[PDB]
Amino acid sequence: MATFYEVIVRVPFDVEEHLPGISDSFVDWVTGQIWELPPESDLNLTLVEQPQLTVADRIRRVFLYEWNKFSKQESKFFVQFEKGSEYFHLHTLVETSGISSMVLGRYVSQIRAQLVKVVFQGIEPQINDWVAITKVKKGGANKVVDSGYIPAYLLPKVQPELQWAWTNLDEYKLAALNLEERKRLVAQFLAES
Amino acid sequence: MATFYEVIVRVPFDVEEHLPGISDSFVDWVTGQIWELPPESDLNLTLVEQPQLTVADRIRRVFLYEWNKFSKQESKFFVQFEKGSEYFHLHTLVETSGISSMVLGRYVSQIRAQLVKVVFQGIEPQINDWVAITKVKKGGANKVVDSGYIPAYLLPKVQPELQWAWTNLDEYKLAALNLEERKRLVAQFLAES
Amino acid sequence: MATFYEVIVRVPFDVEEHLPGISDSFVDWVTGQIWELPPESDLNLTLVEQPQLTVADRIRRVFLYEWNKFSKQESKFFVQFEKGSEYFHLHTLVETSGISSMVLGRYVSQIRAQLVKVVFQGIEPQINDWVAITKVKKGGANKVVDSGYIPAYLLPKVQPELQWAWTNLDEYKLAALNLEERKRLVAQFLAES
Amino acid sequence: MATFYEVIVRVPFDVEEHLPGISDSFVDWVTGQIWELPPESDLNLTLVEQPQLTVADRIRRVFLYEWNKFSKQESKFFVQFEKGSEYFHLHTLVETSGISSMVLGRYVSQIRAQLVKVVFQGIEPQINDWVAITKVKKGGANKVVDSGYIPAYLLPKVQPELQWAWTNLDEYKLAALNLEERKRLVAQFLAES
Amino acid sequence: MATFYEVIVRVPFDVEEHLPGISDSFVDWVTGQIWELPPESDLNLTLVEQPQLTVADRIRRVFLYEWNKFSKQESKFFVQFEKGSEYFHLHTLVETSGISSMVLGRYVSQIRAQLVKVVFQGIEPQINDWVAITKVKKGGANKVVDSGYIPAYLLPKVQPELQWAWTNLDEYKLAALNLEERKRLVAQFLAES
DNA sequence: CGCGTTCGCTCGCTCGCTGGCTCGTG
DNA sequence: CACGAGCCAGCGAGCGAGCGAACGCG
Repeated sequence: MATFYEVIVRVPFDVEEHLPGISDSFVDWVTGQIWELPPESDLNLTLVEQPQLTVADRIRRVFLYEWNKFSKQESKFFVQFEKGSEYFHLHTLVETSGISSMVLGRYVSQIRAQLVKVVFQGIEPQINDWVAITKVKKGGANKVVDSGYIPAYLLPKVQPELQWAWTNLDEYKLAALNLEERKRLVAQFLAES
Repeated sequence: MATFYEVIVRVPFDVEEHLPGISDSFVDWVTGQIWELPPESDLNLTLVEQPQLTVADRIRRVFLYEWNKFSKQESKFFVQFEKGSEYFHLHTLVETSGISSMVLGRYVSQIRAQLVKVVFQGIEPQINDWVAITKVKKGGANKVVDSGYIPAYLLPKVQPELQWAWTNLDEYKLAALNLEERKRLVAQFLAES
Repeated sequence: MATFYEVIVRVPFDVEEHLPGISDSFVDWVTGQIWELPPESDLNLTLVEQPQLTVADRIRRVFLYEWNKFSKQESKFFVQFEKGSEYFHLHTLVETSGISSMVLGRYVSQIRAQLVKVVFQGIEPQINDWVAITKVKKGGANKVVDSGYIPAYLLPKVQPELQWAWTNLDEYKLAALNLEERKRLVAQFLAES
Repeated sequence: MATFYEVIVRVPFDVEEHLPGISDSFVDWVTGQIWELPPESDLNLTLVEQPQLTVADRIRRVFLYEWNKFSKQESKFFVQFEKGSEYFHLHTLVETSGISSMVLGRYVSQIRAQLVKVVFQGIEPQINDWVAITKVKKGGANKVVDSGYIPAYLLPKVQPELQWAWTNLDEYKLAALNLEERKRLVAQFLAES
Repeated sequence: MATFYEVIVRVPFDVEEHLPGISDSFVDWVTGQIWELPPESDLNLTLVEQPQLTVADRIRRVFLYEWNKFSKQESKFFVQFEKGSEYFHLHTLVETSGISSMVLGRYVSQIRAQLVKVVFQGIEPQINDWVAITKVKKGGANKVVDSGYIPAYLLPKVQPELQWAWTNLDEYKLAALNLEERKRLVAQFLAES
């Protein structure tokens, strides 16, 4: 069946405070990117911090891209951009197929190095553990959950906490940016158990 | 010989008054469960609050199940559902075999938490001490009685006070739901003493 | 709100009687450190055992530093160096934020070991429980108090019992080394309750 | 001031009648121990049951030893070995300093258990209440007297009722084994009141 | 002094029940091995399940051998093959000398993996916990007893419960397969304590 | 005395740490 | 290749609810 690893990445929303030394082309880029809610959505765009989302998106892209290089395939995934009490963080779920838990982290450290070079122009974000692999516990091994995790902990999130979502997993392509669709699946899930 | 611990559980009846926040699936469940008196019984089914019994049963089940997980065995028992002045409460008698009096609670309480998650969908019953271990007194030890306790204090009970009973203890499998069989053993007991 | 843990450290005053084997560089260090009362103070510097205070401070510094490594933040605190019938002892109050009662102990332990290697050049102080966490009672939970604990039990102290104080908590920055400012807050406290 | 607790222990003087099961090494030990009266004494060593005294001494040693483990200090004391109408019994007076009135029991109970293991080789003396804490009354609270209690009730005792005594309390170190010294202080006491 | 760890191993004495998939060469091996009681023995060989003992021995050998690889020495030991109500199980005691309680399990496991490959030709015995280490208590450290444990709990055993014994520990080389030598040391032990 | 309140001791559960493998990269 | 970062099962001090004798006032 489908099993996934979870890698949480914090979004360094502030230029100088998080990325001291970054050029302007960066600050202009994050700005010169306007987000638009697709037809089937129903989210309040006013509650979607666009500047951050623009960064989180790039992150996600490079991540998945660089990841598929290892998995040697089109890894089914489900990214959810969240905004919490501390800071923004991308909840990413990729399918294990192709990456043995014994070597996941040797690869994430390859992607992390890449995010920096591409997204942040070789600048190390001054954020503590901005790319952490979800373990079963401290010193435990890579967690690994099944599809069920999405509607169980990810879907129930609602703005402003919820910001955006992505996913090539058909079963949730609509639940991505639609609080209604979600509420449905989220209910269904709590039922069949 | 056979020794038993006694754990009294108050069975909640008013979904709102006792379990505020509970969904509907629960209220529908307790309802969609009809009780029928087995052939050898002789009780007035009209005096058996089925809605509560439905809950008391589930409690009983999960309690025993979770309990055998500790006793590492098929613990002999005898549960009696009673209805009193204050509220309904399951008189449970499990054999000590395997549970030291010093660590009774830690396990008992491990169960309580379970009942909540399973039976009441993570909702803490607003009832004072709905799961109390019977103490020989104040600051006393966990009271532990022998088989004789059943016919001595449990069997004598008659409707409406008595609502139902369970037991894998052959010696009383018929006295469970039969006021006649009970009156017999109850008398016998009073005799051989 | 702000909640704090309390870690009492007995400061080993007598070099040879408490730290047998310690070099001279240590004894010289504690001596070559002259303390001076800040302008806003009003303490009798004559009653402030500088040699011990020099050590208590080092202790304090390392403690806090190492502590923030755990809390992953600038933990609000309030340390008060006291001198009693038995021996000097730093009353430390750090905010719980970050350290779950369960693990508090394995954290202070690492610190303790750190204090030895850094402050006492790996020499184990021959003092009974020189670093002890406050419990709400033998076998009880790690006592966690709120800001109020400070003016309630710490501020009322006056020389010679009081020796010094530290704190990044603005509300008491002046009460630290000012018996007058103290008496003020100490009074206000006893009133508003 | 100096306050004391009183624990009366019944020294098992009949190897078989009181300690059934004890080995021989014990009976040989008590025998191979000859008592001698120190220079300042004046007691008739002929009236001093050596065999019992040998056990009473061991008892007293272990008692005080184990006790100091609790009081965390050198507890001032005054043990008097007496011989009554029923049996020999050590009158022990230790200073409360360190042992609250709500826990004296649990601490003595531990000592008792220790005396058995060390002194009597895990053999429970068949003597009713051989280790009783002196109370104010039956059902009362743990009694506690001051230094005055020694010359008031303990010193007056004279052979054969008086067998021996001990005490790290200077004021009575001579009155211990000297009927003369005692009679003096005993006199002085009755006067200054 | 001599301290030992205790590793209990069951004995998968069933080709079709415990080792499904095993070849015949194995079943023929355990059979083509006839045990004989040494001269100094006195055991009833009729009560010695030879087929199991043949496996238990191989287990023991590989174990010890592999173990000395870690200990970097000739580890003093004492293995006792026992037959219980559930199944056969080798009581093994190896001297800690060289294996820090921290890596015990990590090593034993390497041994377990070796037993499988060598003794059972890569077939995982379908027995629950067939190679368990004994700990003081849950959450406690690995149990480490001294020489005395042998006569204290191991020697008393008598057929059919006792099946055999090994040991390079001179002091018990004879008590190994002699119920008489055992009874002596077993007695002596109970005395000198 | 009976009976309710202390409060030292018990002992399963938690969760960061140890330290021998594993396996891709330079 | 060997390293050496990432891995993680095994570990066990620390914890804190519970338990129950000891106690001692009404």
